[PDB]
Amino acid sequence: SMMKWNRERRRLQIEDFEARIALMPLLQAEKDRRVLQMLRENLEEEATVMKDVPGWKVGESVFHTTRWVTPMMGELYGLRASEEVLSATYGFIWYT
Amino acid sequence: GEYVVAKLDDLINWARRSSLWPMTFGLACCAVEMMHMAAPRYDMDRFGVVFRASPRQSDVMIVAGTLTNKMAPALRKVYDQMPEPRYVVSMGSCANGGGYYHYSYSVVRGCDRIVPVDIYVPGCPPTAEALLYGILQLQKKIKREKRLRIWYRR
Amino acid sequence: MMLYIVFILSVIFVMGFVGFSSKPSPIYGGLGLIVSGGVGCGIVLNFGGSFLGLMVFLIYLGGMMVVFGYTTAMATEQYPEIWLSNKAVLGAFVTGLLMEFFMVYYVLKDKEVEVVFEFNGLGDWVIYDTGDSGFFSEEAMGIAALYSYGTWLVIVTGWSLLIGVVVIMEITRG
Amino acid sequence: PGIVELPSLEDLKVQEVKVSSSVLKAAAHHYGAQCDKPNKEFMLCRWEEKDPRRCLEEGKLVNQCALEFFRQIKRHCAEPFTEYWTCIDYSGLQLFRRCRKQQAQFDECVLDKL
Amino acid sequence: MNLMLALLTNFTLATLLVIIAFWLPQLNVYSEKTSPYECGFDPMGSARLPFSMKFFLVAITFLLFDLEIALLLPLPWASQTANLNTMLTMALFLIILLAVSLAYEWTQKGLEWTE
Amino acid sequence: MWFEVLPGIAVMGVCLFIPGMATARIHRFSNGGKEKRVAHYPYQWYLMERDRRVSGVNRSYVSKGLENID
Amino acid sequence: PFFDVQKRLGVDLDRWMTIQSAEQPHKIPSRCHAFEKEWIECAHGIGSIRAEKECKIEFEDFRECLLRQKTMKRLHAIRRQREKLIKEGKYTPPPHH
Amino acid sequence: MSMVYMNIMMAFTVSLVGLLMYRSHLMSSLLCLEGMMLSLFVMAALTILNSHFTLASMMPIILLVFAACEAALGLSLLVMVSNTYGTDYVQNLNLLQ
Amino acid sequence: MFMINILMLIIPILLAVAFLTLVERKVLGYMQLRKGPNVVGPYGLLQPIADAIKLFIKEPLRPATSSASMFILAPIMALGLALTMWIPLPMPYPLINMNLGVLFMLAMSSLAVYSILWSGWASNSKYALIGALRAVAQTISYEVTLAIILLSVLLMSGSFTLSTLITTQEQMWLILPAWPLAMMWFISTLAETNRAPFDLTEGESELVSGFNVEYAAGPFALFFMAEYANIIMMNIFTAILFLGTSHNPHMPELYTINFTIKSLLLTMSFLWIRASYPRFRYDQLMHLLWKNFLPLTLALCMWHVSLPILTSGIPPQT
Amino acid sequence: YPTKETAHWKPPPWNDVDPPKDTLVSNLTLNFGPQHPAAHGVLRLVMELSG
Amino acid sequence: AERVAAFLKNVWAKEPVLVASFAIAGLAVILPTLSPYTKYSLMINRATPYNYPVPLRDDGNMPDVPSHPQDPQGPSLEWLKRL
Ligand SMILES: CCCCCCCCCCCCCCCCCC(=O)OC[C@H](COP(=O)([O-])OCC[N+](C)(C)C)OC(=O)CCCCCCCCCCCCCCCCC
Ligand SMILES: CCCCCCCCCCCCO[C@@H]1O[C@H](CO)[C@@H](O[C@H]2O[C@H](CO)[C@@H](O)[C@H](O)[C@H]2O)[C@H](O)[C@H]1O
Ligand SMILES: CCCCCCCCCCCCO[C@@H]1O[C@H](CO)[C@@H](O[C@H]2O[C@H](CO)[C@@H](O)[C@H](O)[C@H]2O)[C@H](O)[C@H]1O
Ligand SMILES: CCCCCCCCCCCCO[C@@H]1O[C@H](CO)[C@@H](O[C@H]2O[C@H](CO)[C@@H](O)[C@H](O)[C@H]2O)[C@H](O)[C@H]1O
Ligand code: SF4
Repeated sequence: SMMKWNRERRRLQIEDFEARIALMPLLQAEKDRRVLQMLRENLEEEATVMKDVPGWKVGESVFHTTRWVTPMMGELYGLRASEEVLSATYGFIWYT
Repeated sequence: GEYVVAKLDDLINWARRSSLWPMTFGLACCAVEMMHMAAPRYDMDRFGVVFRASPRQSDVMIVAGTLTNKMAPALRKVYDQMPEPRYVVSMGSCANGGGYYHYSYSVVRGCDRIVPVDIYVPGCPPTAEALLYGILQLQKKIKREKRLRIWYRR
Repeated sequence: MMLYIVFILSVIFVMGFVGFSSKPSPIYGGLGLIVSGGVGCGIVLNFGGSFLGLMVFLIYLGGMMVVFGYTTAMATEQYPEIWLSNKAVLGAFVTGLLMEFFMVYYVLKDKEVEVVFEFNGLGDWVIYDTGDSGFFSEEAMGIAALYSYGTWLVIVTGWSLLIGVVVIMEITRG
Repeated sequence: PGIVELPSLEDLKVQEVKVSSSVLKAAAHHYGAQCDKPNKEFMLCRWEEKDPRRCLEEGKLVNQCALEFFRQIKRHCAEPFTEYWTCIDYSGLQLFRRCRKQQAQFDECVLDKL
Repeated sequence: MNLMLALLTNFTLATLLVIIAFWLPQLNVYSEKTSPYECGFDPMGSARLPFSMKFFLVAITFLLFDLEIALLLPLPWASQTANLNTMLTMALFLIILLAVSLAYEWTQKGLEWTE
Repeated sequence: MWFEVLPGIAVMGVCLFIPGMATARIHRFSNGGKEKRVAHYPYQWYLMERDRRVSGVNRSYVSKGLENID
Repeated sequence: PFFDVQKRLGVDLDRWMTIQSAEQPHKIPSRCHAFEKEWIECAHGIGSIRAEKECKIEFEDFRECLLRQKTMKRLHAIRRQREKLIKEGKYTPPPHH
Repeated sequence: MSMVYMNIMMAFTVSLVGLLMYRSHLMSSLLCLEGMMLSLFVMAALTILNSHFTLASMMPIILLVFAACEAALGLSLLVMVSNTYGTDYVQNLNLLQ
Repeated sequence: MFMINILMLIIPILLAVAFLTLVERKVLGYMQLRKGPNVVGPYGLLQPIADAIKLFIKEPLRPATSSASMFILAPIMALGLALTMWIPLPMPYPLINMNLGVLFMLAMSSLAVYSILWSGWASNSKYALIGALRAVAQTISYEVTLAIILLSVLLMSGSFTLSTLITTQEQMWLILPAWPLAMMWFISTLAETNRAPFDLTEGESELVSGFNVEYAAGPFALFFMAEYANIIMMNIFTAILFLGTSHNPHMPELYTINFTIKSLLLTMSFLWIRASYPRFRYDQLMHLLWKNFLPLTLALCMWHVSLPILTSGIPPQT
Repeated sequence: YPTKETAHWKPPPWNDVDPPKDTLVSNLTLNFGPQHPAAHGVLRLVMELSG
Repeated sequence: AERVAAFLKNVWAKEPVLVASFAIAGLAVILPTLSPYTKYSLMINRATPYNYPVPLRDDGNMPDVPSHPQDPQGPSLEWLKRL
């Protein structure tokens, strides 16, 4: 009995996994736009906040390469509410 | 005022007399009739009376048997190590007043030379039923305590 | 305040270490190490390592249980020492806490602190990964690879544990 | 070391598919078949370019094909589809195996009409 | 948060019960009442004196066996690997070596307590 | 007789039934009448967070269907 | 290694775990995968004496990915200035920030 | 570096000084050794977890396995030291001066 | 609504524990040809309340020689950790849904051991110390066997999630494919809870009262409450592990009814076993686990690793 | 080279074996009763225990 | 074969626990070799898709690579539907 049920559970897992694969292109497209919007919003705020700082350059890279780098949490949520930062960082780990 | 403390005595008294835990402490013959009170016919446990070996977890000491001079310091010790409130039941002639060894050089003439006694159960030994009568008499003594009523009127 | 969860645990981590490094009675040294194992598990858990965290806590709980038994047999004296009972223990305990406090005070007062080396006090969340949508735990796949990828690691670890039993019996057979 | 080139907020704007995950999960299997071509091209772009900025245009065609997909369901299968994802939505794990009966109704509706 | 809330409530309730237990009852404290218990007669020596462990060798072996579980606990996840030929060999290898270590200590009287 | 032990079992039984019933009811009440969403893996959490944004009322358990597709 | 028996016999005892750009279970990539690969490919075959000098850019970027020291310094600079401007009644954050 | 590293590194240092500055009980020093492994375990785990290097997620586990062997080895020696002198005091281990 | 949920968990537990003491006294009474409490309240129903009130108005004692902080700390851990063991239990929905609920309970149960060690040690009395070191011996006996027994069962479930055990047992109880493990698990839980015939850390007839001989009044009550809360929790865990109740998502109360009956019956069996057998000698407990259960558990562990592979019955990760 | 700090040094044993300590390991002494469930209430059994 | 039987029966009378252990341990080692289902275990583990199936850039000569998920080309899970 345990054999037969676990085979069915493996069949059910694949079905569940295939649904996620079907939606991954849509979620990925949303993720790309959301990250870029957040960074562009971050970039604009940095322009005003650092205006009177002399040596500053707005939107400068720390990397010699021009290749795209995934931003870390501080880079993306650096200038935002604590509860938005908290949910983004520890939301999953803390969820029950 | 008087009404609240009156009910509060009734509650603490009811709990204390409904949950009487004697020390697992027997000395001689009379401890055999103490066993028969725990046995099925009388079933002390049905009244809420439960033996517990540790003095710290005991409310009542039943002095069940002869108290010798050699034993007397030990009996006083475990009595002192009961937390309060605590009660002593003196069971049988030996504990009550030395009994049939009253005139012995090695016997304490009554356990009330060593500890205060609440109830004296006569007999040599008292029947198991007679001891049960003494335990229920101790319960009715506890039912009459007026600790909070007296505190309120201090 | 909650964003600093990992830092607050790390502060209790060090305090536990000062607990047993000051070296009171091993009864209390074991207690200090149990606490550090606990918040040490909490720290690793908050980085996504639930399995790693819970296991270091589990292993150290069994180890200190053996230590407690050995303390009563071989490391006990009439007056076991607490942190307040000895000047050398208290002096070490006090020194470690004051050295811990000041490091905390500056890094919180400034968001950076220099203690031999530069440390950033912006909170530890800033370094976390932003994206994540895999339908599995990464720590679990990495740990589970010990049996497929880590064939060589299993052999050396299995052998060492087997030898450990043989060795301890030789050592203790006077 | 350079100024990261980020697109304008107008170049990022697009019509959003604003439905819950239980809605997406309910239609995932049919959505995978119907919108395969735009989706596969967009995913080929991301794993080749390795840059979200270089794939924006293909990422908009992913949404436009998703909206068209969900617009056809609304025109012909609104009610049967609405029972089905509601059944999915109830489950804490959004399990398929607890909604096989409603999945059928939605499955023969899209077969007969679409 | 929920977990931290749950743990705090549990140990907060326990502490409140202890506080109530210590400040509600009427206390009568004196030396004989608080003296160490030992069946009516004074203790003979300190309870802090060394207490010999007869199962000391089993206790050390527990430390080594108690780490086998950390190596074996990942097995349910390892069963999902593509490389099952290597898995099963290595899983069975570890358990057998653990069994062999147990047999060695058993046959060499390591599990017998010292008298 | 032995069935005089039953009253204490029933009271014990009823006490053990409450935690399971309360949790099931409290979950439904605070999740819009549905089971609480289970997020064991990053993917599930990602979708749950997306639902909170989609809801428009900052609640992952407020669902939006075809009526939100123009 | 001191004795490269692994290369000679062709067995692979521990090289699999040495770098984060190697094959991982289910192809899960490390965060600094691209930076490692660039540095490993820059310095391949030329030796440490040359690599220390001719691959500083690749290594320096890789070090930035690993410890993010330059980034965190930049954020602390931005955050510190906002505190100055917020506290002086000079700048006000927009609703979303 | 990140601020967590400050306290984990400090924790290692505290136990290192703990091990190097002996008192009397040899058991106390064996705890400072288990303290060093605990901090090494934690600090390795943070680095491995944060960087998403999957295959090394087994590394902290292997670290604990060989810490258990050392503790079991250390306790065995403490048994024989105690059986000889009646205590675990380290000042009794000075025959070889 | 979460704080209310926490109180809806722990307050009933303390009520169930209170009435478990009554049920134990009655069940043992009738197996001993007597009645047990039937005076204080009808059928003894008010007896647990009287005992609870009496203890908390009894004078607590701090022994002169005791270590104060550890003396008071120990009962707080005991009750605190006993209640913590319940937060991951799916009944059918857990209060806290953990990925690794099985390992969380293993860690908390290991931590709860120290509430015995430190109470016995802090008491600074010989009978307390002897009881505490029996706890050390008892943990060494069962801990290694207990974890590997769980691992064998989880190889059919595929997860460390407690809720996945409900899904694994949807068509059939796991006691069918694993009754040899259920037997050794059931014994291990008696040893784990210091229950007769393995009630050694207290061991009335040998140690007066063992590790808590110096505890009185409220501090004693916390230890007693922790013990009986652990009895119920470990039988719930046994029921979930081996007697899975089908869960209907639209009628979750039906799960809770069948699930509760199984846990009551398993808890009743603990009382039944206590009335039937003499006590082990504590070195005979060590040999039982290490020389009998451990060799068989190691073999069944290999068997249950291989069986899913050779039958192609490996469960899913989810 | 003799020095005042090494005046108390003796050559090591010929076969490397130092004499066992004359120290007597002390066994725990316990009152088993009289107030004890297994002592019948009036037996003061003084036991010397090793473990 | 007679000497072993006496030993085997002897251990069944003195150490039945250890007889059962070695027997079960022996089966755990042997049966995976002789089982006709062991092959399917790896195939089912292979067929579980944890990752996105990244598409290929069509170059013109990929006859066996499908263009659509529902095309006949590609691995089929029909063996699993009936397992
Ligand atoms: C599972 C949890 C169960 C918990 C159960 C808790 C008990 C519930 C029932 C409570 C009923 C009231 C109990 C009163 C018992 C008091 C003990 C006693 O009898 O002493 C006699 C004493 C009388 O002493 P006295 O003044 O007459 O004389 C004493 C001096 N000698 C010994 C010489 C005679 O009562 C009192 O002193 C005051 C009575 C108070 C009654 C109301 C309780 C308030 C107490 C607050 C204490 C302040 C600290 C706060 C503690 C936290 C409180 C929550
Ligand atoms: C015996 C006690 C042992 C205690 C161990 C305590 C923890 C030790 C931490 C070791 C890491 C410290 O790291 C030390 O500080 C920072 C780290 O960015 C570096 O800082 C320096 O080096 C790098 C080199 O590119 C540049 O940033 C720059 O030259 C300068 O900032 C040091 O070159 C490094 O040596
Ligand atoms: C003192 C050291 C002791 C070391 C003892 C080591 C014991 C190891 C015994 C062999 C265990 C594995 O045995 C081996 O398992 C795999 C299954 O995973 C089987 O392999 C079979 O199934 C796999 C997948 O499951 C298929 O890919 C394969 O086509 C098929 O042959 C082998 O036919 C069997 O021989
Ligand atoms: C792969 C997992 C399953 C495989 C089993 C692994 C564990 C094997 C355990 C060792 C078995 C052989 O080793 C064991 O050695 C001792 C010698 O002291 C034998 O003999 C001893 O055992 C029993 C119980 O202790 C005593 O009653 C007997 O007086 C004594 O002679 C055991 O009969 C034998 O069982
Ligand atoms: S009173 Fe009578 S029965 Fe009791 S101990 Fe004395 S002689 Fe024996």
